Amino acid sequence: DVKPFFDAARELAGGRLTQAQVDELNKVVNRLVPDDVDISDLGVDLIRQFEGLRTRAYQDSVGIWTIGYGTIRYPNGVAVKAGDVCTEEQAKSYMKHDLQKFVKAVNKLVTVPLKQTQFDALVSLVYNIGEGAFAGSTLLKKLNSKDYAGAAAQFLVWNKGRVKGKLEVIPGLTNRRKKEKAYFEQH
Amino acid sequence: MDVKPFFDAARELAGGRLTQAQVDELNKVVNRLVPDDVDISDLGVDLIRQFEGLRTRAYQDSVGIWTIGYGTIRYPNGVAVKAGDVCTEEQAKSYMKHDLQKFVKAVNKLVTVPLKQTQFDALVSLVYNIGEGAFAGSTLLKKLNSKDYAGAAAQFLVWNKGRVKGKLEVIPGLTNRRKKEKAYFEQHHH
Amino acid sequence: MDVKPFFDAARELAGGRLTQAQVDELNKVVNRLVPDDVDISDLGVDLIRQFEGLRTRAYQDSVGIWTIGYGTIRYPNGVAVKAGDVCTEEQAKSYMKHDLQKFVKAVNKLVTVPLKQTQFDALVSLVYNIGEGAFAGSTLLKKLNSKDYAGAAAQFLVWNKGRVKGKLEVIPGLTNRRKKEKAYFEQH
Amino acid sequence: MDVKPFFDAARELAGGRLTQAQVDELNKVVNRLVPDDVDISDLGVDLIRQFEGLRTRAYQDSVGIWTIGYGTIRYPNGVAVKAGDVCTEEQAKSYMKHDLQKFVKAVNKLVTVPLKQTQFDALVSLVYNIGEGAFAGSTLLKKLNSKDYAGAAAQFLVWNKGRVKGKLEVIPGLTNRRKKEKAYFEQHH
Repeated sequence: DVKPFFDAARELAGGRLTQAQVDELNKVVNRLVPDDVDISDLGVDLIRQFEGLRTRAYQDSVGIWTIGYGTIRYPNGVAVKAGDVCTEEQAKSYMKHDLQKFVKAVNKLVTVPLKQTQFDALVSLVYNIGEGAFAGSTLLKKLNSKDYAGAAAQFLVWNKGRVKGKLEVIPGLTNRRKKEKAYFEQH
Repeated sequence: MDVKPFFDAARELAGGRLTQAQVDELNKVVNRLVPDDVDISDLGVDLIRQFEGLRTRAYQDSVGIWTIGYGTIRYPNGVAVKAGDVCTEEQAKSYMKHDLQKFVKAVNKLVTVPLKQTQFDALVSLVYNIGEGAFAGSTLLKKLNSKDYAGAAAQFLVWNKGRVKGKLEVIPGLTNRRKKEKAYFEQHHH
Repeated sequence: MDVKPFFDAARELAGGRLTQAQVDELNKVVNRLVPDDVDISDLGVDLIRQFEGLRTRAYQDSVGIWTIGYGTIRYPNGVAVKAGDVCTEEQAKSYMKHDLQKFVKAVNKLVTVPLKQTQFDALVSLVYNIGEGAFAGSTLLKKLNSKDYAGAAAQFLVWNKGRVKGKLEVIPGLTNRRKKEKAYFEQH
Repeated sequence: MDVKPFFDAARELAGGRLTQAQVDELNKVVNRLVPDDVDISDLGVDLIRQFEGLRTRAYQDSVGIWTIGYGTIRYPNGVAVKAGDVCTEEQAKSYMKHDLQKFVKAVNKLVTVPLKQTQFDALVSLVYNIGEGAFAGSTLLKKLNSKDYAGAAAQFLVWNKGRVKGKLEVIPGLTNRRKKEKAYFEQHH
């Protein structure tokens, strides 16, 4: 029931809403679901499958204590330390919390509307390439246009990573972008 | 105004609370809902009218153009003042308010910082007296859009010259006009 | 208007996030930084004066009360009008502007939706003529406070009646007045 | 706290300046925006530590709950203490400091007058022992928020009772603890 919201908005606007203002309100109503637009548990499943589950805390390559699916700090802010243990279900919940920076980034940077499956796939990509890369990205140019084609094709462009100091195609990244692109394309 | 009912309604849609991003989104739409352009007030028309002679019968000004009221040449419906026309004071106020819309539009476009109504009215009075090009090139507008409101106020007083024969000079009464407009502009209350 | 720099600065002061109570506090203070000011316009006063006679010396109205100007029975200083009083038209207009302040307040209070200045003007005229009590209970006001501005405009014309020997009937002139007020309410 | 961007943003909204009344209402919002934020000091933790023995091996308390350190039953990461757990004195201090964070928050939220660090530390020691609810409804807090510091100090001494055979009775151990907390609260120089 958006009638109270629309009436409260009429007050702010002077009594009536223009057609453009109705369109801007309608965009806001989509963001007013409880806790805002978030990655779904299926989107978390999409992401976890590309990583290893560790039930015991361990030190990553740069020395940082890590648990679960790459978690270094628990939802309450406390750092993972030696001797920590987690279940699969805890590891999923920790990863969901670690994705919140990237959920927020997709919501902010994407100005056109999105289906939940498009959103989940975009969170997977941005988790893996970073906020800055996504923000500066030709993909975000084409997507902010309701072009769910040049954006979905731009997934496959992000299959490079560093080997011996240069970028080269990483087979695992090629597979992951194909799965993400297929997710973003679901009906 | 307080947007409380807007946020209350949004809060209930969002399950009892708003996240920081939801608050930011609501603030963007508030910006786009709240009307942003403004008109000169009747107290602003009085500020300008004060210094003008009122004519209730149409007359020819120095270049032959039929005029009525407080310098009106064309009515709101676009019809030129003609010989034999008559007006009341109330009509003359209404005609000059329409005459002023040129300068209301210019102050709205050219000023990029928020204005109180009293500030807006005093600027329209100045622009009416000096015109859009002088205003737009002014140090007044530069200091104002830089949020130096008090610096902008002081610049009212430099616009006290008018043409006499082939030159400009400080006019008897123009300093006093600018002073009154500066005082209006710097009102702290009501 | 633009509240984003205010909320950005408030968020950073609060430690990087705002609670629900803090958001509501910020909204409350913005309304004190930019408060709404609503008064009858000069044309709205004219709209009402249209219908009244100017009296430059006090007379008794139909119920015996001494009146002067455009219907003034108490001066801005609180003194009641009395026999022998005289006034200029400028004084009369000043008294009448003060007379309408009570109704500027009442329209602002009973109406909970925004109003264009022309809408506000026409409503003060109506409420001055019919009184707050009739206004409060009116179908007009319920539609208006529902943001049904078109519906409220058409309700003007039902207020063309008054009391003769103890019940309602149409008063000559009130139909024309309500028609003029409706037009006024509906300008663009 | 740097309130200048907030005032400057408020000035902008208001047409370039603030009236005296607007400054006064903006200052009230600032009070609501800035957290009281005091933390217990290391010396305050020592005050609370001293009432308990350090236990380096997990043990079951008097109601069966596995416990370690200075009365810790749940680690900072949220994991319950379990049988076989061991800790160092430094870890046990850490767990205590996390255990106190709920009560640090409560003292900050409930006290609305300025507090010396030593005053704050002693209040956290009391509230940890008596709980947030008892402190919230106390005469101590009402005298304290009235700027009656000396009266609040005296109110420490009335919190020396605990349950004995189902009713409240004075417990000398609590009397001695309240005396030390009051002495700590009244420090200066």
